[PDB]
Amino acid sequence: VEKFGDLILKATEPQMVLFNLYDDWLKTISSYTAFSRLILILRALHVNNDRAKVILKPDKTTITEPHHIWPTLTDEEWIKVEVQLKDLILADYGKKNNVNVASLTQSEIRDIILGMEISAPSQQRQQIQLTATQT
Amino acid sequence: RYRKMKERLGLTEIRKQANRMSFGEIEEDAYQEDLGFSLGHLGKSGSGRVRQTQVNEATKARISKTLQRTL
Amino acid sequence: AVQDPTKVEAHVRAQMAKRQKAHEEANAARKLTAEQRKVKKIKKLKEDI
RNA sequence: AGCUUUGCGCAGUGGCAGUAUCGUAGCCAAUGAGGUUUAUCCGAGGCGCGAUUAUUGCUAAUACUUUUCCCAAUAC
Repeated sequence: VEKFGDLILKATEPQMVLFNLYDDWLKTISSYTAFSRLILILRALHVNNDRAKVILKPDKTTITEPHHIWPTLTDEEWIKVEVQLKDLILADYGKKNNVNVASLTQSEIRDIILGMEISAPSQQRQQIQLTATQT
Repeated sequence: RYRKMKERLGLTEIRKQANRMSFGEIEEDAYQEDLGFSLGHLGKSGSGRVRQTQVNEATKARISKTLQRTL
Repeated sequence: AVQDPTKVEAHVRAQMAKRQKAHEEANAARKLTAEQRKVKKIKKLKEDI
């Protein structure tokens, strides 16, 4: 987020500071809905940080006042922007892993959003029609 | 109800840690009255964690409902 | 809630509001009207003649 | 005309415990069940039997190939 970067990159004399990522969300949404929204937004910013920057401004007004960090947006539009953000994360995962986004299961999407997924090397062996042979 | 009963019978970290036993690190035989009684990685300075483990409140012994009404 | 948190929370609160609305309309469909309360009190206080 | 008490229903929001919940065309019981303390005193259920995940219901987790077209003269 460019506020954090503009602060830290041009700061000296190390000092503690306090923020709040639930800008005005707690007035209308719960705590672990705010956390899930934050996780989605942060995963997106980890994915692109520029496409999600455009998604975070669905209009050109997009009043992100200096009083807080996230744009002042309504819950009904929050649902739509969350859908677009989820689509972005899935599209990037599919692009990088050559998978099909429609083929992902529910728990697959949950694991994609939360953390990461385990691979499978060739050294991992599952050693755990009939052709008769005379010997 | 299922969550509470599973948490009560669940294997707590302190009870999980008493299940283990170090390999080749011989413990002193505390508790004369019964040899073979040994805590696991509870305090043996083996491979556990730095801080002491905490008692789970769900394992605290409680009395019955009929016993309470008689009390 | 991991996938669409705001939509899920809105659905949950819609269910909560539906339950509260059902409770309140059940209370309202029985609530005694002011005319009915008055006539009830008057009839209870009248009949000892 | 509000305020408020008791009991009973319908709900809603919570909290607590799964060694207990329910049944009783079985028996006994305020014409007295049970009495360890407070006994010339207290005052209700008790016993036997039965069901059970120690109340009972749901919901979900534990998967892909049927089809249907073909070679030929500007000639004794």
